[PDB]
Amino acid sequence: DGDEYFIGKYKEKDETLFFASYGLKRDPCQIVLGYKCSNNQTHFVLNFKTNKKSCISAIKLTSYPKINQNSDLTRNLYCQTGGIGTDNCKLVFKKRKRQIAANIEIYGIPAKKCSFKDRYIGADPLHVDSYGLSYQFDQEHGWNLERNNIFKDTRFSTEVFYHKNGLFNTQITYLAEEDSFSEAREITAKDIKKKFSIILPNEEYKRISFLDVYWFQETMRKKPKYPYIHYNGECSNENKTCELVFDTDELMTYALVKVFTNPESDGSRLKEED
Amino acid sequence: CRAIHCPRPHDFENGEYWPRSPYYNVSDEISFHCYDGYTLRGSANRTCQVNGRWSGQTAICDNGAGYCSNPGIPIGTRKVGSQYRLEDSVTYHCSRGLTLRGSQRRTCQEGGSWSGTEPSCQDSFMYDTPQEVAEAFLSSLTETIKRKIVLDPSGSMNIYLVLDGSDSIGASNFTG
Ligand SMILES: *[C@@H]1O[C@H](CO)[C@@H](O[C@@H]2O[C@H](CO)[C@@H](O[C@@H]3O[C@H](CO)[C@@H](O)[C@H](O)[C@@H]3O)[C@H](O)[C@H]2NC(C)=O)[C@H](O)[C@H]1NC(C)=O
Ligand SMILES: *[C@@H]1O[C@H](CO)[C@@H](O[C@@H]2O[C@H](CO)[C@@H](O[C@@H]3O[C@H](CO)[C@@H](O)[C@H](O)[C@@H]3O)[C@H](O)[C@H]2NC(C)=O)[C@H](O)[C@H]1NC(C)=O
Ligand SMILES: *[C@@H]1O[C@H](CO[C@@H]2O[C@H](CO)[C@@H](O[C@@H]3O[C@H](CO)[C@@H](O)[C@H](O)[C@@H]3O)[C@H](O)[C@H]2NC(C)=O)[C@@H](O)[C@H](O)[C@H]1NC(C)=O
Ligand SMILES: *[C@@H]1O[C@H](CO)[C@@H](O)[C@H](O)[C@H]1NC(C)=O
Ligand SMILES: *[C@@H]1O[C@H](CO)[C@@H](O)[C@H](O)[C@H]1NC(C)=O
Repeated sequence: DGDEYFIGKYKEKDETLFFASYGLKRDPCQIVLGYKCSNNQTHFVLNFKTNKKSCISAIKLTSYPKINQNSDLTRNLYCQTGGIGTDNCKLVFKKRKRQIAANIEIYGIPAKKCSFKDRYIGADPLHVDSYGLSYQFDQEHGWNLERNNIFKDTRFSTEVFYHKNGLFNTQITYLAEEDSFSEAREITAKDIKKKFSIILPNEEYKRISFLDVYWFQETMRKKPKYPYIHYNGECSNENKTCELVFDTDELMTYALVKVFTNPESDGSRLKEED
Repeated sequence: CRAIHCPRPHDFENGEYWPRSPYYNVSDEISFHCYDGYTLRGSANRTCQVNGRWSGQTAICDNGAGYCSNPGIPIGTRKVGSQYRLEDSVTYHCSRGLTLRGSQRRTCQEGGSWSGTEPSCQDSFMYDTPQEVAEAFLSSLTETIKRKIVLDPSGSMNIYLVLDGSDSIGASNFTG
């Protein structure tokens, strides 16, 4: 069947930037249509770049033969430079002594309507997140829970970091069952800098209760350096517009945010832990 | 005992070598030049020392339009088979006075490589210096990082050290 590694979400109504089969034991590759390689025992790098007015939407690599190893233990594919939403990325994939062949297809969508709000949301986001996994709750306090079937890492206390299908995910802080989803916001590449902030309504029925962040970021190594995302100030009832700043060690490529509102919320959410 | 000369290129396809002589002396240098649209891989400026081999990697001119690449045409060895697709095999063999060490025939693998080692033309006087022998033994046995000998998880390895009691040296209980 093959080992399929995914970056981004596949769309059935789009076109592919290119598609090529690569012999991973070749030294070096064949420069197909003008793209360079770097092949080693432990690494395979494709310095792909396109000459079309479009932005990368997804990447899928199929490795042969199929080897029974879970793909959620570590990360295999990542665009070292650029990534999803750009026109080119330096795609790095780490090989094994058994994998000897690869089949790389890359998809791009027109740069005009270069948005991903139509594929990462789904039909009902109330019970299912972007990962496609259902929400699980606990009866101790009627709130959410934690998932332990994917790749996660922590740096400080009460820090959540998830990585799946090239998606980096975080939740601040926790979500209640009775809350009703309002809407979402997206950030394009042209609106992304080293540091940037957001402004959200926090009045009447738009009282902020829970937020989640999904993004695509670059890596300078197999182990990434997570951005330092921290809330500034207090999202209290007095200040009508709540704000949040982002500090990044590595430049981001895409950003998606979902808004959860509950008028009965007190503006603070933290377990009885120390 | 004859003067040390150096193997003449039996062929250098898709390019030229400068200069061309019936025999090459010690420390003589050749510049390997490719034709147009062929990319060079290996040492262009090659001088062959007293060991009898040219310094550096074998110079190859490749166009990069096949499943696998040109395996090269080593000096003194001549290649039969210009097809570099999959399941295609090429044949290597040496000229008069030269013995082939490597693969008599290399078949392109489904991974994108060739099955076997790169052939070379050798003589009776030629010996491999201990330093490169140790380097190649380490490269084949270990994996560079330092170096390590990895194995399958929950697995071990076995070594079979085999010696010859021939009537050549066999002195003082394998001294050394
Ligand atoms: C096997 O080959 C791969 C490439 O296919 C090697 O990965 C590359 O290794 C080099 C050197 O370690 C990295 O260069 C780095 O560049 C940054 C840029 O500022 C520099 O600051 C660092 O000091 C370093 O020179 C390069 O990024 C890296 N590429 C990838 C995609 O990871 C790998 O090292 C090779 N392994 C060996 C030879 O054992
Ligand atoms: C490469 O090396 C050869 C041999 O070292 C050079 O040949 C030169 O000229 C003759 C022709 O073989 C060599 O042989 C000796 O020459 C003397 C005259 O001095 C003659 O009585 C005999 O024929 C004798 O065998 C000679 O050794 C050598 N010259 C020198 C100074 O050693 C040749 O020129 C070199 N270069 C090339 C491009 O071949
Ligand atoms: C809603 O706003 C809250 C207050 O804004 C922050 O704090 C002060 C006012 O309390 C803002 O003005 C400052 O006032 C100081 C006097 O107390 C001056 O000395 C100072 O120069 C400045 O003018 C200040 O700009 C503003 N930001 C910061 C970083 O202090 C804030 O506390 C809430 O968190 C915010 N609600 C949110 C962000 O959801
Ligand atoms: C090869 O050597 C010649 C002279 O020995 C020199 O002119 C040329 O630049 C060299 N080629 C290289 C270093 O690629
Ligand atoms: C070699 O070994 C044999 C027995 O192992 C011994 O009898 C003999 O003396 C040895 N030869 C030497 C020490 O030169």
